[PDB]
Amino acid sequence: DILLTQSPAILSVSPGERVSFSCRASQSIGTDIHWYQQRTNGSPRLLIKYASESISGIPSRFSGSGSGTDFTLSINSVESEDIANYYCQQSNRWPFTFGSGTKLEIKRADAAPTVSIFPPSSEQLTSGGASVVCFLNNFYPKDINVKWKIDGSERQNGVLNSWTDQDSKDSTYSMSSTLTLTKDEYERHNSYTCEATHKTSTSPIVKSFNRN
Amino acid sequence: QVQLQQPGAELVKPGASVKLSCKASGYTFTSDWIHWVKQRPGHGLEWIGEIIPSYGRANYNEKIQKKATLTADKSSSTAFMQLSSLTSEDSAVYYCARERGDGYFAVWGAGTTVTVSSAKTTPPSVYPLAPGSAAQTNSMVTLGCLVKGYFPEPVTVTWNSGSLSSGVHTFPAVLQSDLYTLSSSVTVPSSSWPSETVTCNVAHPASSTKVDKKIVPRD
Amino acid sequence: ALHWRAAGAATVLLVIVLLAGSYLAVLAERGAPGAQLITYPRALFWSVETATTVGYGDLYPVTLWGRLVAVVVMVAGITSFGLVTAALATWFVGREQERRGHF
Ligand SMILES: CCCCCCCCCO
Ligand SMILES: [K+]
Ligand SMILES: [K+]
Ligand SMILES: [K+]
Ligand SMILES: [K+]
Ligand SMILES: [K+]
Repeated sequence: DILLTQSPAILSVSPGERVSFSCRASQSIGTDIHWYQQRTNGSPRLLIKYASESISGIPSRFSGSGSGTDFTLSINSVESEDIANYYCQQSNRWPFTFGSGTKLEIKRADAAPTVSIFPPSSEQLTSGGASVVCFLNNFYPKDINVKWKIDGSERQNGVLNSWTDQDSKDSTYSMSSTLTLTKDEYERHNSYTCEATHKTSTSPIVKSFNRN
Repeated sequence: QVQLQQPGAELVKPGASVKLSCKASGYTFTSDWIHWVKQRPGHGLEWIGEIIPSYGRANYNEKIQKKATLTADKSSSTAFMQLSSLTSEDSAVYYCARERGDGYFAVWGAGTTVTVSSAKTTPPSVYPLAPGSAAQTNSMVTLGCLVKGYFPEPVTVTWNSGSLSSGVHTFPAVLQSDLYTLSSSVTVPSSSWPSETVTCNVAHPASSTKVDKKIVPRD
Repeated sequence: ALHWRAAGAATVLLVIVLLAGSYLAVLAERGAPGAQLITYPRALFWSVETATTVGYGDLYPVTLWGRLVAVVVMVAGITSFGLVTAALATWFVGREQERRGHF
């Protein structure tokens, strides 16, 4: 069949800069290429049909070009809502095939993480369990480290992390560290602290709560 | 007015089967083709097969193994895909798309998250995440919502039924002991709380459940 | 008028063949790897250049039923053109023996 190669896999670009994705076919397919957009946890969305023709509802920001075996999707002045996965699809020959895909990431200004620590709720404590949640929201770049300390002593067992993709509202990243413990283990300790070391601060930003 | 409506999620035992659906509203021409696209987590789009409901003929992807069987019901405007003999390799998100017979996929469905595992269905547990009573507030106060112990994916979370759309982070779930754990954060002005009411809406389609939780400040 | 019945029916038949042939071609070509006659808009133009026997070669079926549909489109366009041409000739002949004084 017809294989569609998309380059590059990941595309970094500064805000307000014209960007260009590349879709290339194994053989000549004229102009029967179509572009789709897929955001985080979303369904694909048609942006461009037949190489260059536009779609109602899609901004004039998006434009396509190319013919034969080389196709290009361009974005004049990339903004935060453009952060998604872009796919190309051919309809020249049976069967229809898709491209491997290209992820778009925006190189914005560095942002410090907003740390937030949350004590275990009463609805959870009344079931023999407790989870201290530590949120790290809206930081750039994505590289960040988390550190837990119980009564000064560093704790590692029972910590699960979860990173998001580049948020398409402000081109930032987020992280959630969750220390899960039993009710008995949570009672025989006092101070729980959550530390965060980031590129924008030589000093680790911390947050602490006291169950008293 | 979702043109293509699909169920939220489906849980299938290894080796069993399931019948996915795709109810179609909007204009239904005799030249319509219904396509099914498979997408694995962290992977791209894969074409499974197509079907024309007005005639009932279906084509499939020869490069892969035939796990699907496409049918349609013109009286109810609903296409069906029969995924049989499922393994862990068949766990993905299956979309349905409508093509006007002109090559491109004009409208997509929301996708159905099919999970193939031996584990059982467990409803989620929603816990409030209010900041400590000795914590400082700027011009913004971040509130949270804890969703743990559910199976399988996914879960949908909204704040104030969607009115609090901006400033929401829903972190990807973590799997542990055949159970998922998810946290969601919302950023509201410090004057907007606890003055205005803030509630997280957690819906688990696999267990057909949906609950709310008012974020009340800690006593 | 028998010659206008045959020409009038053939042209109606041709329009039915052109539309159904465009539809049936796509239905028969999809599922065959390499086929390019797989979308209705360009299949509609293919049926015209087939019935008129132009046949650029930009579009053509590769399957059995796609080729069977092509044969029907070929024959329909040719016979319709043969009947209309015949109907015109008799119309002119009858018109020519009139104007003189023959009825
Ligand atoms: C008249 C159109 C019928 C097309 C059926 C094609 C079936 C091909 C099976 O390999
Ligand atoms: K000719
Ligand atoms: K020719
Ligand atoms: K030719
Ligand atoms: K040629
Ligand atoms: K040629």
